[PDB]
Amino acid sequence: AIKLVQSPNGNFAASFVLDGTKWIFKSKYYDSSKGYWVGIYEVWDRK
Repeated sequence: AIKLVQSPNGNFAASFVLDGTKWIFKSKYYDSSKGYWVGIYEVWDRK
């Protein structure tokens, strides 16, 4: 299941494996109205 994430570093995690499940990119953008990256992700966890 996806997560929704926001942070200034925009850390591109690409993909991972956790709890016998695979995890991967979906979308990100820079939200200039707030000055951080925002995304729809199935791996990034704000780190």
